[PDB]
Amino acid sequence: GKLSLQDVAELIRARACQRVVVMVGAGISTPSGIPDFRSPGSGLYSNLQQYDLPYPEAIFELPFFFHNPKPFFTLAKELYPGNYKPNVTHYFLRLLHDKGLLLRLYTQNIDGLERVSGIPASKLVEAHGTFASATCTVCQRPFPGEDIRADVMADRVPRCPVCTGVVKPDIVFFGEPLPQRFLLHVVDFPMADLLLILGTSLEVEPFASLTEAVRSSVPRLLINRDLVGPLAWHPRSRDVAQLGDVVHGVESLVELLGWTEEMRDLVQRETGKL
Amino acid sequence: TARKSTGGW
Ligand SMILES: *C(=O)CCCCCCCCCCCCCCC
Ligand SMILES: [Zn+2]
Repeated sequence: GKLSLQDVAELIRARACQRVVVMVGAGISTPSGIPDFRSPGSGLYSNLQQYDLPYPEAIFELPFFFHNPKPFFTLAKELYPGNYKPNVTHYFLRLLHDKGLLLRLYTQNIDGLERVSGIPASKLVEAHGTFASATCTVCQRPFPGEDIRADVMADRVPRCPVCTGVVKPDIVFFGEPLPQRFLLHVVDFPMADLLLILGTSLEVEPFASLTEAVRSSVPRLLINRDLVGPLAWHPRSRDVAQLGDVVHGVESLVELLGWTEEMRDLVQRETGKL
Repeated sequence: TARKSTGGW
């Protein structure tokens, strides 16, 4: 009686799963043209030239950021919410929100496309920060994220109006604590009757451990290229894995839910807005 | 004095 993708589709349409929680990673942002490292990017990818990183992850580590913050702000310019548009996976999650089936959407991404697609902030946990807010690394004064937008887009480091220190967008670097809003998972995952895992290799803690927090009878559906994380080495009898292309996998589920017609219309209504 | 981590650091 193991579950298939169609069975999960039947549980939503049957309304046996009404509290859907979703975990997303870079896999759902690749189709929108967003650059990734572990999988080269544009010419801006190898803009490391002139920048002597000890390793690519130093871009998200404070000690090197103090030394040279320009590598980060080069990436920030690229990923800044405005140059890229949501794809079908993002709109599949708003359509899930518009039907009142989404409890929370937990995201590792910082491209801000989750809110560009229409999901309100109250339904999002941006576990790895956001460009919506910023903080001076010297005097710790917070600022709204848009006070530094012009500086980043003009390739000039944003400076603090009070102490001239470097203003850093509230992006979680490695070795930094996650935002306390991440603690909503303590209540949200037990409350969930369905978990969706979209486009992530589950290599970033403590976000990856979230796959364990849903109760033992809750289906865990993985739409991903690879079988990763606990759904690989700690499986549960109610797990499902639609392995393959994330877009193709979401298209399949949408197809099995009979939402195709509504997805077409929603994507057309959202892309037409200027 | 840490938490966010990925395979490497
Ligand atoms: C926490 O993991 C925040 C991650 C945001 C990552 C966006 C990375 C884009 C890739 C360009 C080059 C950066 C080095 C790779 C780090 C994994
Ligand atoms: Zn300052």
